[PDB]
Amino acid sequence: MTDKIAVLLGGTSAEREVSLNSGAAVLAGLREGGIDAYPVDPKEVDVTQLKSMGFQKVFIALHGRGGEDGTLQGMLELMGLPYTGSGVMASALSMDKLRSKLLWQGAGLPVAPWVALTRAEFEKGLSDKQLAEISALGLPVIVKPSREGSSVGMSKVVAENALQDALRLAFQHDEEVLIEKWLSGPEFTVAILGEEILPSIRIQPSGTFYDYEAKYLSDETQYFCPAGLEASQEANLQALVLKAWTTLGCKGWGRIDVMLDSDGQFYLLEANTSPGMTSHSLVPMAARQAGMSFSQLVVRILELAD
Ligand SMILES: Nc1ncnc2c1ncn2[C@@H]1O[C@H](COP(=O)(O)OP(=O)(O)O)[C@@H](O)[C@H]1O
Ligand SMILES: C[C@@H](C[P@@](=O)(OP(=O)(O)O)[C@@H](C)N)C(=O)O
Ligand SMILES: [Mg+2]
Ligand SMILES: [Mg+2]
Repeated sequence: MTDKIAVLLGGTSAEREVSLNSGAAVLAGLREGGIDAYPVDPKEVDVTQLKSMGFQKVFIALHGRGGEDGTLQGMLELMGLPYTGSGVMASALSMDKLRSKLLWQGAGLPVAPWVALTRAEFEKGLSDKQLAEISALGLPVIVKPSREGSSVGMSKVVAENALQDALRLAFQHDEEVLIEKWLSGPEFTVAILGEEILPSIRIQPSGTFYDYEAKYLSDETQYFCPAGLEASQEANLQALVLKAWTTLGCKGWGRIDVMLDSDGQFYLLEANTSPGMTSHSLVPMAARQAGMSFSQLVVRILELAD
């Protein structure tokens, strides 16, 4: 009461249905922890009248462009309403897998060899002396849109012969594209809550990459918590994820994706400042393992709102 909280779910991104799913969970979780939370889909109500509706705080359960970029966060800062995750800048920074990679590399963090392409570069026919670039990377490479989540628009390409199509796809999602080198090793994610970092997770998709379907609609993908890593490695991770996190300037809560490569090093893929919270999500998995309940987690996240 007074402390009527708003749970921003839905929205209009490509990740809209996961959001609705993440949002449904945070709702019950919060209400279970005794909070007066309400579902607010920006694809209906105008978020601008948020203040005019008496919400004292906001829990962002939106994913992608519109909710995980600096926009929403910018407005709220001006409305003077506390909200759950990272600030304007770090939400802007994280969404952009391209500027993320440059900043992380600027700070000496291990980021995978890549090539960036804009759509106009693509519409004109890319320089034969540009596949010189993509080729100096390896076979295979992965194509990903710059500002997406949930493995949307991504595609793996073996041989330069399938790239034109990979790129067609990725471009339907963003005008800026990264073409990066295939990491050949196990995959990992690390959740952060306040200044604590949750037991690590190792994912084992039952396919080629951790794809939208592996992520949410497949009961074959496998999860290990913690990671099953020697205590040497399990320390290189945390320290890396933490260096990574502060470099972005992120706060409150979020989750970082990483992978091993053949040379035995950890490579940073991207950071997510508003992680999913569905029955398949990773943040909730890492938290349980750390003895919290779905409501404690979410409640703790709200406690962190600024
Ligand atoms: N360099 C890479 N090599 C191999 N697979 C990768 C690479 N980068 C990402 N992937 C796979 O693609 C999935 C999407 O990765 P990620 O970059 O975090 O994007 P998104 O925001 O869509 O989740 C990852 O979880 C991983 O399974
Ligand atoms: C699987 C993962 C998804 P997500 O948080 O992260 P990715 O960007 O890698 O899909 C996503 C909502 N953007 C989760 O719900 O735990
Ligand atoms: Mg992501
Ligand atoms: Mg990911």
